[PDB]
Amino acid sequence: GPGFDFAQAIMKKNTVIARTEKGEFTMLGVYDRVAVIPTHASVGETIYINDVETKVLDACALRDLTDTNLEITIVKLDRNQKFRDIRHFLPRYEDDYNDAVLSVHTSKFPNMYIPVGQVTNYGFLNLGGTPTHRILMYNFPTRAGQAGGVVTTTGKVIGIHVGGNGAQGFAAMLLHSYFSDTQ
Repeated sequence: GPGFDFAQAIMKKNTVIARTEKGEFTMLGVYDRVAVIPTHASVGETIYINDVETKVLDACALRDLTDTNLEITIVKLDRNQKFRDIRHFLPRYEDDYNDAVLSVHTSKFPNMYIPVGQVTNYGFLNLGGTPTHRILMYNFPTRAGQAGGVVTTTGKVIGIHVGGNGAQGFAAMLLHSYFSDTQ
């Protein structure tokens, strides 16, 4: 179906397996050598990208106007391969959505596709003790190891998975404005 075709294409061309000291994460490549990863991955000065030691040229843990964690870290990678530019698939504002898919790919969870259904946005989530803003919630019982998983709808890349409470899953919202690249 159309949703799954889109999630599969995003997985096909715009993800890598990232590995920090904290373990494996699904990593979404956004454009050029810029990718995102949940902030609790604790990205260092180097990171394994599909098992290749890759220097980190920059790592920026995003925080909003309120100096509040957004749980996305934007990473610039020292590698020759260039990500296809999917910034046009990113929402421009916070929204709700229907029929979302959570797509994960790691060694532990290879090629995982979960139709999580309706997604609702919130301004708030206390994430393992850290206040966090701009969160998408889906009523599905996600599990540790899916962090960084990409959430999509037909034609939109809307968030990356950051955590869960046993019954619900939470994603950090992706906004086009994050990747404005205006110094």
